[PDB]
Amino acid sequence: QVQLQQWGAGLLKPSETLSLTCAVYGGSFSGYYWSWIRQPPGKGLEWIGEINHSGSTNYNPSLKSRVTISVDTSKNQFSLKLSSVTAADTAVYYCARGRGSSSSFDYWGQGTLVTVSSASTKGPSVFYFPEPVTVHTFPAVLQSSGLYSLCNVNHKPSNTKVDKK
Amino acid sequence: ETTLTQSPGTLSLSPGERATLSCRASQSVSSYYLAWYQQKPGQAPRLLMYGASNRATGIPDRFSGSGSGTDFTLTIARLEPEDFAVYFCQQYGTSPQTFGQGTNVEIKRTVAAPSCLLNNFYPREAKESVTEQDSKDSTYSLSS
Amino acid sequence: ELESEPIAIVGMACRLPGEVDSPERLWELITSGRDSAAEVPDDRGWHGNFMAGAGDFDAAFFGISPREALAMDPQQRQALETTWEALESAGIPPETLRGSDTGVFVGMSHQGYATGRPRPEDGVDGYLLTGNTASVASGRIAYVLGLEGPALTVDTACSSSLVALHTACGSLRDGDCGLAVAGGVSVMAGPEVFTEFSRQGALSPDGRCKPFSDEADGFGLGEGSAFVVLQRLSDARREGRRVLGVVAGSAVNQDGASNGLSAPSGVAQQRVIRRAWARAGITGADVAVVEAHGTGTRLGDPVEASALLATYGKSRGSSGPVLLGSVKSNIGHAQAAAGVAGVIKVLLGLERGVVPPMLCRGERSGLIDWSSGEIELADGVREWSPAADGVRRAGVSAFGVSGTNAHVIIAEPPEPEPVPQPRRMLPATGVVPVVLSARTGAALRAQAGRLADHLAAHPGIAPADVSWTMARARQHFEERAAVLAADTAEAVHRLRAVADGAVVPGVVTGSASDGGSVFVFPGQGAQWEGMARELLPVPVFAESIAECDAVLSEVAGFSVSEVLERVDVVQPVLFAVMVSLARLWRACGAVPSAVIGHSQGEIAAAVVAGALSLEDGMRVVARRSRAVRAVAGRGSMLSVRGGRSDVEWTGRLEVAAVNGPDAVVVAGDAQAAREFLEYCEGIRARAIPVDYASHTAHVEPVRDELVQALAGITPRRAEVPFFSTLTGDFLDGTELDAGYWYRNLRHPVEFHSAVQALTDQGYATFIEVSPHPVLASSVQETLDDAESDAAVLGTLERDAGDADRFLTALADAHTRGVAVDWEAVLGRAGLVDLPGYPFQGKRFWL
Amino acid sequence: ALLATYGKSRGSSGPVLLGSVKSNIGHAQAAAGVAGVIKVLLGLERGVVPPMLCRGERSGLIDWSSGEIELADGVREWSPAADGVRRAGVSAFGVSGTNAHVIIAEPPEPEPVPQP
Repeated sequence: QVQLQQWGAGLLKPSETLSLTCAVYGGSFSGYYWSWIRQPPGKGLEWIGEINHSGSTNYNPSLKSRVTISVDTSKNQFSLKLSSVTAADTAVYYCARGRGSSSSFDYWGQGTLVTVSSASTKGPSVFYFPEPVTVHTFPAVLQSSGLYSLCNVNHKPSNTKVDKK
Repeated sequence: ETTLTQSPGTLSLSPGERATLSCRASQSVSSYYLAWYQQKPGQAPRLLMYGASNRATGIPDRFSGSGSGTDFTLTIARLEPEDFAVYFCQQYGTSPQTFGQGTNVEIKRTVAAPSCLLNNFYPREAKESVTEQDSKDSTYSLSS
Repeated sequence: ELESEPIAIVGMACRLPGEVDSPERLWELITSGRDSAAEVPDDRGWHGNFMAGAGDFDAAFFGISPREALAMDPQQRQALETTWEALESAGIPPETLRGSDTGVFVGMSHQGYATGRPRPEDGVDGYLLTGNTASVASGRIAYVLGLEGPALTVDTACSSSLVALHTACGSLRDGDCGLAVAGGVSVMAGPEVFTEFSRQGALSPDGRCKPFSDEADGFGLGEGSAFVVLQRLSDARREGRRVLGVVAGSAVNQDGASNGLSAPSGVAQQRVIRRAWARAGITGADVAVVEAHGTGTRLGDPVEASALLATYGKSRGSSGPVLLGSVKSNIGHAQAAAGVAGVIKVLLGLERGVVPPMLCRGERSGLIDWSSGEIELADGVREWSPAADGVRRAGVSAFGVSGTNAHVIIAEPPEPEPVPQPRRMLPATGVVPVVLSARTGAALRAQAGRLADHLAAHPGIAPADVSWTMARARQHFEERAAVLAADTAEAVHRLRAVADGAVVPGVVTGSASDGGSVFVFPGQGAQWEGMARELLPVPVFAESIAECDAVLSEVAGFSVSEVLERVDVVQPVLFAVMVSLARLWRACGAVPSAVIGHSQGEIAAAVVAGALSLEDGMRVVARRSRAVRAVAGRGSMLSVRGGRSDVEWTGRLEVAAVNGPDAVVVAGDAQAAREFLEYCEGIRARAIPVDYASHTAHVEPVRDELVQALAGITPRRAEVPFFSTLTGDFLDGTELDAGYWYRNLRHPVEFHSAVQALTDQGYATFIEVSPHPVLASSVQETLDDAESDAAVLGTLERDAGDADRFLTALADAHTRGVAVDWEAVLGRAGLVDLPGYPFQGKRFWL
Repeated sequence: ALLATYGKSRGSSGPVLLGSVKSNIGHAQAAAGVAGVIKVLLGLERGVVPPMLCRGERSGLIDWSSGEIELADGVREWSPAADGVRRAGVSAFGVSGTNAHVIIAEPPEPEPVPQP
């Protein structure tokens, strides 16, 4: 059958360079148009670009100036590089199989959340960043400070566990 | 870039009802280059329609696609539980491939009350942080 | 939300003296500083400026009899050909206008055609009144083109064509039409107009207008045809037309009580100039060029110059002096066509960004106060200063001898909003098709010679533009030709090949036909390793291939299997390429009137016709082809050149297909075959690479089993008429059950029979929808037997599964009359100026 | 064409009256139209529908069956419309194929003004 797996650094600082790669399993990398599609939070999707097994590319003009996608035909893999990132680029990046140049997409990667911030990892105060905190638990929300605000609280990325009640 | 405006914002109905999802393009596009996707939450999009009207392999026959230049439509005959999701159109005829902003397809239930917390409530409309539509009560919960 | 919407000039055409037969030839004459003054022709029967082909008319093009053409006023005929040319300049195939609000406004007066008694021989009785009454000049255009907005003929003498423009602009602003042809025509048939002006002493002995010159000694009579296509600017931009200029404002008024009906009044001229500025919301400083009435009469020129002084001369402000000229200095006084001739002159200027020059002959008129220095004669080409707005503008003037005056402000067109361009099916290969059409073969040849001459004299022109223009901005007629070309120079060579009757690669010729197209799905041996791979960039195609991958695995575990064979793989893959190529033809506009198939082909054809879904169609060809690998070993097939009956030793081999008059398939026992084969080593027979024999009794083993496997399929009513090669006739798609699919594997394939029937029923074009031509040659032979003109076409070919081949197929399908949606194929390029329809005019002169 | 426009959807306004001044004066060709206009203006003055010299019986080629179009036989009442405004339509169809239709209406009431 056909299945897509993507990996890459999720958390980034501004002016840095996003780098994700996608691996195609079982499919025929040859003849299909391997593509990146991002989706800012809760918004509509936005097409980044595509590349075939030959190296022919095609980029969205809105990002061409700072995007590069590539194939390795002996690895069966293809990858996205996105320069000069910004908090605009915070999105769920998806790799997908295009049936032809700039076409419809049938098989899709699982999605990589890519968060561009400038906040060293702080830990929650229970009466936190990054945002994989666990405890009607509301979705987190970003303050102007840059820190999410939201019982066995457990902030993995800060080895914190207030476990207070 | 060609713009896709979906309609309505968030169509609410109940299982069994017929859901009609519409999509207006900023300019005419050949029917061969329009597509419809379903996106269950926190998953990837799943292709439903390609070329405006052609059902993707494995998609139940209740999903129907139609429409021409500017106005295209996706129609589900009988809303089954797993259909309640978000739907996106996609045009791929204009150089910049573009996508709809999306339409939600939520559960309709008898209006309840918010019981600063807003407890379990419906409709979600309210005057923060709200909770997704619950699985057994299909109500919401905001937190200002 | 309502005002004097700007009107746009989207096309223009003209026939003028000095051998001018197009706006571009007019530019040549003006920059050359040549004139057209010559002696009156003898062929009219009684010095001036005269049209090259005043009396030539391609009567047969418009379906007009030679007798009626002889009765038509040459002005009626020029107006009709020039209207056509103008719509071609606007890039509108005139058929698309049939039933349109399009309006017709023709400026014209009577010029003494058909004043004698009718030589009975000429037999013009019943045509002479209609060929020579003013209203018909405009009504006939609406009749011949099926136009249905207002059609008027207006006479205001020299201003006629600008008054017609002025009326069309109100018609458009008012909603009375949504497209308009406006212009004027004159042909001096008789000598009455020349004689009256001679008697008055109004004509120079030269025959030359010397406008604003000290040498001005009367005007030179001329003639011609000048027409523009008008459209509200909103509609123009929305339809993506090429706007040439815009009528920013225009005005009309009258001398009133001058000193003699013809006497000119400078005050009237001033007021009409100023109403135009008002309608256009400008002042004279915003206008760099004035294209004047400018007839070269000693007493009138100063009158015109004094009003320009009193209007354009004052408050010039920042704007430097106003440039002044008149196209009558090169072509004479074109009477009812004078105005729009002037308008086409300044539009040529706007194209090239310079001020069109005038034939200045001698010194300035001593009768004109040049002392302000604010008016300069346009002596040679000059800069066209934009206005303070950054908009170039001109003013055109026509002052008629019956006292009615017009003035028009022409402005450069606004910058178009950029729009996302549509995609071009088929990857780019540098090769572009360029299609030609005319109403006869001689006309077709002439079209090709002219396109080649234009492209040689005008290189750097983008082949994508010539391609788009000749496919999208021209009407397609009966006699056709098409030329594939990767660069301008290869176009010229192959267009000349059409022109001169040469057979050359990349060139195709054909007649377009009424009859339908039949999609032939062959199966057999259409496969070649790597086929149709170069079409996987095309979404229409790749998408079909992908969905085919989905349902094959679920029913056979297989897929593309062409990243880099045997009967139960090859048949499920040829099925997929054939329904994919079919969808590609579909999306390029080739819609099938009927489908027909050969053995397995019938399954792709049933899918292509809608009788079986893609799923059931895959399942039918997967479990029909798995079932054939179960009677492998003994059995084989052979082709036998030579017709059946003659080929019709028994109980081991039988006839299993009939493919044409000179081609049969025979099948049965393996050894038994080699027997027949090496027998014929002393007929051109050959064995098919097979390990079994179908359409024989060797298949009765898998019956019942197959019928069962395919018991879940759901035959549906077809959307496309499916012709059964088995039944030998049309067959409801419900009837395509497992039984039909077994009986298709067992009974013999009467394909020669079916092609004969479809030829009987009048189908015009057979398109073999396959990766390599398999049956095409047999079908072509069947048609030669029936002495038919039906055409046969392939899709892809071995060493030709590229887009360039499909492009070639599109080119030939279109040349035979298949409707290729060139918009969906060559996306949407720009309109380039190429020669018009090549009118094959004969002379008619009563 | 009159039946498919003036004959449809009249809804208790009575059949439209029909006539042609060419019955009294013939085809004035270029003046045929204003002639007809002057004829309906004559009528508007007097508040009656101007009559037509109808001869013989109504053409059998014509579907009179809805009873929605009636020949202006002699003088008739000019029913005003709900608006209260009396109107008429005038046609002139050219043999070059150009057509004109004009709605003539009754003049609106003059705004009264103190007299010199």
